[PDB]
Amino acid sequence: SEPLILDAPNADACIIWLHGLGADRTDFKPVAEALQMVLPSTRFILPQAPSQAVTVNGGWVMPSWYDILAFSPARAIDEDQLNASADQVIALIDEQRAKGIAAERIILAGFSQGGAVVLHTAFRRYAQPLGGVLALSTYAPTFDDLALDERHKRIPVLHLHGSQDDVVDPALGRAAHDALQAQGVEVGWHDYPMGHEVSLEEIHDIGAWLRKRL
Repeated sequence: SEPLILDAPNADACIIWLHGLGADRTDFKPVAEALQMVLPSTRFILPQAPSQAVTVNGGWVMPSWYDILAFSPARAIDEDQLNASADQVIALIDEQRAKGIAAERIILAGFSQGGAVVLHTAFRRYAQPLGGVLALSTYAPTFDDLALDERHKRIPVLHLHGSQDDVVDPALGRAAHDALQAQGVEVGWHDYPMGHEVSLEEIHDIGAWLRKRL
């Protein structure tokens, strides 16, 4: 399926938001529309993860950005599929730049599995530094090989997590934040008394963070 696209009048920025394991591209549409109120000239692109087999679940096929081989180590993933997903994101970024949107005004966002993809895209693969990353209830298994040059250190990041998350451990979420911090990246952290989900308070905080950068 193609990406859901929420255009904006005279769009001068773009947010590419990825859903989590097994979800649908429409999952974050209400979130995107809420944020468009905050950012009236920002376009939102919500891609759909392809349906593939997910080992850790019994091999069943469902929307997945990359195969997860075990519950532990979190690092046990199919990195080739992860890179294919990262390439799908890079293709969307390339398209927006070709349309005139500055790279500095393209921000990636992801919830859980989708968050691991955007963190990987921005900090391990895409050469041109982006305007920022939103990482919700997620983790970054490939940050074990994080090796930033000065230009990528300029990418701001906001990490969000439910302190009661029973799917992605808040500690794995903090570990991604800590790895970037250790490498000179400007990072923010906000947790909430909730589980593996999204809350309106969380969306208000994200809007304020974005308003400061767009």
